Amino acid sequence: NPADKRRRLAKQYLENLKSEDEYNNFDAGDLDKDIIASRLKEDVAEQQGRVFRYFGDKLLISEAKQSFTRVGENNLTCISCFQPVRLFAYTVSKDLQLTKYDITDFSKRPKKLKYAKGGAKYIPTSKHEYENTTEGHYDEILTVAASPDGKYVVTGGRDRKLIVWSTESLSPVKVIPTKDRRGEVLSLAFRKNSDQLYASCADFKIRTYSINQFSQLEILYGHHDIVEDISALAMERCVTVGARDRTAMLWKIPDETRLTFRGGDEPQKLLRRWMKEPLFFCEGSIDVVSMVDDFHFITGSDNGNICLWSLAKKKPIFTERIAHGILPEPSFNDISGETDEELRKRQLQGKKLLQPFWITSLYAIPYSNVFISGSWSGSLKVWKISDNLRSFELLGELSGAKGVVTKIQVVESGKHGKEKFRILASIAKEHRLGRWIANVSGARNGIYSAVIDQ
Amino acid sequence: FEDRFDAREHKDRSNKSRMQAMEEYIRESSDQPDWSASIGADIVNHGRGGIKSLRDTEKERRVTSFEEDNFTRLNITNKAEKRKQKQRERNARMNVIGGEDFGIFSSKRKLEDSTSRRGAKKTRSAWDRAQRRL
Amino acid sequence: YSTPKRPYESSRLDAELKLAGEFGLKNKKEIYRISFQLSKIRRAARDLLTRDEKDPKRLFEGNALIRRLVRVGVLSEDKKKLDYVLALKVEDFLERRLQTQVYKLGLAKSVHHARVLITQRHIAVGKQIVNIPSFMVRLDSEKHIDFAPTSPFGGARPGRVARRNAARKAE
Amino acid sequence: NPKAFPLADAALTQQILDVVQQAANLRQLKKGANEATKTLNRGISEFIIMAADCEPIEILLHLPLLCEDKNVPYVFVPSRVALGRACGVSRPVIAASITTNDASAIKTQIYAVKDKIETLL
Amino acid sequence: AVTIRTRKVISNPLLARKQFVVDVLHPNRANVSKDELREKLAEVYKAEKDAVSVFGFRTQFGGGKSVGFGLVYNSVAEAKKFEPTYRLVRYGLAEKVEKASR
Amino acid sequence: QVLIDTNFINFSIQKKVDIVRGMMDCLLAKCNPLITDCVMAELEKLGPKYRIALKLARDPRIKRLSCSHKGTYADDCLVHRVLQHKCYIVATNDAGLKQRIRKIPGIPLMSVGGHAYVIEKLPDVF
Amino acid sequence: GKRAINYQILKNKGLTPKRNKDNRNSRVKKRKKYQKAQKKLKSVRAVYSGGQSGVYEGEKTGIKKGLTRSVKFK
RNA sequence: UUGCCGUUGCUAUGGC
Ligand SMILES: [Zn+2]
Repeated sequence: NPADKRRRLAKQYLENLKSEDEYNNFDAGDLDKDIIASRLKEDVAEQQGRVFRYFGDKLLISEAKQSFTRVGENNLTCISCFQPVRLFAYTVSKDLQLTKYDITDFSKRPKKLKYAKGGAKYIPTSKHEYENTTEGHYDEILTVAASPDGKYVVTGGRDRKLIVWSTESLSPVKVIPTKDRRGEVLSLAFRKNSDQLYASCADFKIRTYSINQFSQLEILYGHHDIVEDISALAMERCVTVGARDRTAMLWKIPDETRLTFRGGDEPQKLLRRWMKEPLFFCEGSIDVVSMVDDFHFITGSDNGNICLWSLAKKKPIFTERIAHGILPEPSFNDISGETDEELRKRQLQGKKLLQPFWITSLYAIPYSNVFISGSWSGSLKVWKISDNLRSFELLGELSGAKGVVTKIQVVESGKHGKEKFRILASIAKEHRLGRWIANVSGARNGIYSAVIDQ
Repeated sequence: FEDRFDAREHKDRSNKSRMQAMEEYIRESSDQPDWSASIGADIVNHGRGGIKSLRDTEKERRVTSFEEDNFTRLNITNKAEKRKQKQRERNARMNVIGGEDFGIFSSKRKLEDSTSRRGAKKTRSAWDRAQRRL
Repeated sequence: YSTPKRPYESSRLDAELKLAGEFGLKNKKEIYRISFQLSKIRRAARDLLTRDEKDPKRLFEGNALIRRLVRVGVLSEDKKKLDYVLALKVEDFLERRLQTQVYKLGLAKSVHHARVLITQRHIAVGKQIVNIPSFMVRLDSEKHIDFAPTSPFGGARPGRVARRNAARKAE
Repeated sequence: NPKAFPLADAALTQQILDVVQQAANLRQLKKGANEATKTLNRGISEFIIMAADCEPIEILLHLPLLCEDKNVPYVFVPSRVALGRACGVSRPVIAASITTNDASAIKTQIYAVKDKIETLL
Repeated sequence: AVTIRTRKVISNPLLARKQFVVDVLHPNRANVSKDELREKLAEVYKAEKDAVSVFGFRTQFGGGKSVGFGLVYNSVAEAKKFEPTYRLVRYGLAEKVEKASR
Repeated sequence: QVLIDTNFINFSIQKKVDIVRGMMDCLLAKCNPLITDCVMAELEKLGPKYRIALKLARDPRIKRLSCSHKGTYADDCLVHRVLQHKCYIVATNDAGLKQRIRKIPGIPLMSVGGHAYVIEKLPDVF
Repeated sequence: GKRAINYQILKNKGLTPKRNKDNRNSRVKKRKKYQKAQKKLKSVRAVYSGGQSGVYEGEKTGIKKGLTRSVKFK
């Protein structure tokens, strides 16, 4: 048995490498490095923070105050929020408008404050990739990001620019182009409690910036498709996911190194695993992330998977195969064009062309026990991760959001044992990158806010 | 007779048996990721050198760790550099093709003699091999 | 490298003619270098076939050899057998160099345009500008071959000929 | 036998869609039904992908007859939305075609997908 | 615009000092510009501009980053005590020449 | 795929080279050796002195073609079926057949020389 | 007043034949002897050029009804 | 509670 001989010889090999618990167990170099550890400074940014907010089953779920404030902007795309240590929120749309909200009036719907709308006036007079230093967006703003301190919001989209606006007036303070032709930005994330931005640009590139210095730190390379989502916490690590290469990478940005995590679910072995006694299959494209803590994260796929990954395992720890359902099959009055229902039913091939909803938004509350998933099934899902950190489980649903969920994130309130949050979710009737979405089933372009309690 | 303090027998060797085929199989079946670089950052002289091998980037990581750890630049020490840098780069452009060293496939060194086929757990009894299984 | 056995037979001359013309090579030393180390590679894989199944050398050095050949990119992901290392040959190795790859990705109009782009530093894989044409890109650096951002074919400031013509036409 | 008969399963579908995305980046993909039939009657096509769930189905079933005439492999992907997303455009496509090229950096991948869908067909 | 990153900041009370490694970031600039770097370091930390010092600069290939070794003092007098004389000649105020004979 | 003839087999056994292993370490590739029925007829007609050569040509690793002509002239059969198709290596040691094969173009020629096989008109051997 | 040396005393290329601009570069010579070779290959074989370009105009060069350029067996 | 437009509430919904 050749793989048995491989495992056996590898075991003998590791035993021989060990060859080349007592009462005294102290090692001189380890305790010397621990003396240097006692000598050093800056136990602030580099907390390898584990899950210290265990509250998944604690708070209420089923009776949230859900207000779906519809807004008149075609296809809202992103949502950025802010809390100091009054709270503002930000939305941005495919109609080239950024909009500031106040959200701190917690028991009611948010309040519009200020527009900032680019348009055809901001097309540059050059068509030349480094004099892209205009003051507004002329194409398809895809992402906003508020500063952790709140001086600025920074936004960008398919016009390959980063425009950083002031908070108090929504004015463009600085323009930083991405200096090449395909340099469309797709996701932005500040590292927490900082002034450092991580943008993920479709050149298979990740750009980093210091916003209050108007400088770019480091460009870091290495995905294989467009870097569709990004996520960061207080550590200088980052977690990006490229779309169709089906890998999620995490980046030690000062070292400029990474850990890659591929997928790897196969319907052959999965249907055999069920065949030991079923509509589930392989993977299209890993789409969204959120780093839950500094040892784990969660990925949202294109076949409706939500997966939970550790920092110490290439293959994922936990899967959840169907997370928002399978799409309604196309009707017999809109598949075939024959006359009889028998042939128009034969043109469905049974179950072979039922496609699942793909999770287009995922948000893990940082270091907490609970994350929120959203797609165009109409109902957001709330999941909590078990305390042994090897599984998660569906708590409840938030069914007042008709449309695609282009963004989810939460806003905190309450103290250490009694808490209430408003879950913002940007709702559109069209995916945040291309159109591709038919059967617009009662959708509206709005902000689904929910107020969850206890 | 009597004892005599032998650092060569309580010194960490771990290199007589470090074979790259076994280490590659362990990296394959490791189930924890591997700290690879952002892809352009590991080529060396605009491509005039190789990419860099895995042992060379391990050694580079060790040198920069020691470097930052006690605040000292390493030097251009003539005898050691005329040995190691020139012989190392010439066997690098000999055997390292595209970031992968193929020098081992051209080298007689028995795998199972030194690095496999355990010597301490040799199990030279039927009873000892029976107890080692069960 | 090393010279071949019969270096002047007409099949070898038409071989080197087709190779140097189809891949834009400068002399025979490119073919001879890459074929010398390919000879070492498949001379090793021949011995790995001449030993038997469940040999430790065969198991470990065989999957090591085919995995680092797949990661160089001359061998595809599905053929994970050791006889494909014998079926491997020299233009499978020099299709992997950066001049060939720049032309195939279409940043250049021919292999000679690719060679002069590379030697004039308009091409960077990943982070670093590569400037020698025989580079042997890998399967992960295959998709980050793009124009350098320090170059007028990227998005940078235009070169001396363009700016001197602009200045003289401004005069 | 349905009309959209030689459908691919999920592994072959993702192999097809990955090489479709790479050919779309390398300008070797002609996307859309009448561009596909144009390149099919011109003869520069290596295989055609039809999506088996558009709102009529004969709208692209016109293409298997053309592929049969000129001996070109044809395969049915079960999602027009995923096919358009792989094609890299902001709309669903119902048919696409991989044009022939010999200065193409993905020729081995295209040939492997051609062999897989031809043993299917 | 240059950019600054301190890492691994330890304190040496025996030498009355605080030392660290300096990732200096200059996209589309030449190099570190060490006096301007001492200015930027002396303003990100406290004032002591004749007590902040950097010595070990290595720029990586293709530019952009450079790793240096940063040590910052309190008390400019004890910085003059503890720093070596060649770095004092390089940056600060000391200048004693060697007697040129044989 | 390599077409063998009778003096190549005789020189292989006289020099103690295995057929498929000698071919493999000559070309550094996987070889399929082919005995045509006329080469086999010639080895059988060589008599009972050449029993060792005949039952080393009877080897399941050596595949075998089916020539369709009258007579057992292996040089004519090898020359015809190689100049028809140009997908064949010819392993031979006849001086006349070596001259015929190296006069027709694009056909590599293998021969027992010394203590291993040599190959000439194949331009990718290393 | 400095009687500087000139190029023929400096480089000392005494009495050479006229040589080739294509020989002054080893790469351009093999670019232009491969273009010559693959123009000669159209003479010996018939090269697959890429199929039918536009409308089928005709054979454009002639049709011989007497010549058969096919390999007979044995 | 918005680009319009409808039911509107004296606040929620649904069609482009
Ligand atoms: Zn015969």
